[PDB]
Amino acid sequence: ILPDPSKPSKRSFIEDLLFNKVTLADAGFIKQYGDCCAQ
Amino acid sequence: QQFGRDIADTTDAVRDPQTLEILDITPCSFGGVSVITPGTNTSNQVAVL
Ligand SMILES: *[C@@H]1O[C@H](CO)[C@@H](O)[C@H](O)[C@H]1NC(C)=O
Ligand SMILES: *[C@@H]1O[C@H](CO)[C@@H](O)[C@H](O)[C@H]1NC(C)=O
Repeated sequence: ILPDPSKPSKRSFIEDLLFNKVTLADAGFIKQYGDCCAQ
Repeated sequence: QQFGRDIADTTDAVRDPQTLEILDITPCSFGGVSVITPGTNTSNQVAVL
């Protein structure tokens, strides 16, 4: 759970797993505008 | 097919009636005007974002 300097982001293994697990299936609106940008 | 759509029910693609090419539609860039000021009691210069 501690961050490591071997990765560009100041996260850990458990933190990156959380970000890569919660996503959207392109069935909404945030991915079209929020995450990149095309309005 | 002639022109495209998406889940948003907006036109983002079309066929050119002149030549057989596929063109995408992206709306004109826009946004809100935000004015940053330190307060009229201090200065007059402002920053626009
Ligand atoms: C913003 O404009 C620059 C022009 O120098 C371009 O290189 C860049 O790709 C543009 N950013 C976009 C389209 O997100
Ligand atoms: C703010 O405005 C008042 C007048 O309403 C003035 O007396 C004061 O000097 C100004 N500046 C401050 C409170 O730093």
